[PDB]
Amino acid sequence: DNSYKMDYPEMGLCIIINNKNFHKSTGMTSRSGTDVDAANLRETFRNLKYEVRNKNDLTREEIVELMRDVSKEDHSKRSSFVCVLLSHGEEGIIFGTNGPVDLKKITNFFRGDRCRSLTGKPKLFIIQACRGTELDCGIE
Amino acid sequence: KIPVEADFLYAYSTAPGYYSWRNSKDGSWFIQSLCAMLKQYADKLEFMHILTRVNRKVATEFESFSFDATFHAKKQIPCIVSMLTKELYFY
Amino acid sequence: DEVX
Repeated sequence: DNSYKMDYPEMGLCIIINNKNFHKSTGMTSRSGTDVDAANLRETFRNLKYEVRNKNDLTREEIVELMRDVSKEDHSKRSSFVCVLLSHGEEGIIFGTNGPVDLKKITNFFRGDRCRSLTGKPKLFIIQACRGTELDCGIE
Repeated sequence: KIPVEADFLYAYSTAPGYYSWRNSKDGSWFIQSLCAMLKQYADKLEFMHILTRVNRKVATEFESFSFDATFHAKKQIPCIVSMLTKELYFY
Repeated sequence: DEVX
């Protein structure tokens, strides 16, 4: 056997965190078009038999809170876990509506000892956010 | 006994330290390319091969436009970080 | 086009 067992009762979860509107105090601009991404993703993963859950405009606390609760669920009848994060960000950090959350923190909720029901199962994190401020000038 | 960081896959929209492009009406370059490829190949290719297709799509078909010379005509290349232990197929 |  050299491929992940995908024959479990259900394909798995698919949490999509779509952040468009941020708090004035943060100084972060609205992410126009992100709804199209949230909508597109919802359909695709739906057609892949995943249990999609859309969460819009979550605060840094609500993000951790959600990830904490999702890890405490029973995934024994699930094949995988997909987590999509659409938001602003920097290297190792994604923005909640009121402040930054370091990826490492929410990622830990699913690593081995924390989420035993997903052990040996693929935990996929798809991330649409900036990772710095460099610009690629292309060539040819 | 396996590593605690094993079986993780981070599909980033852009390379380390770079900006990531999004379009006001079309959505983000990465996501729209991601979904396109999934629809067409989720039942033919292994995940890593699908993501590679996305890399090519985003890197080839997309280039930015702005009135600000600094942010004009810029490119993007997604980044795949895999710590998966096996191959992944959606069937 | 906008950045994230």
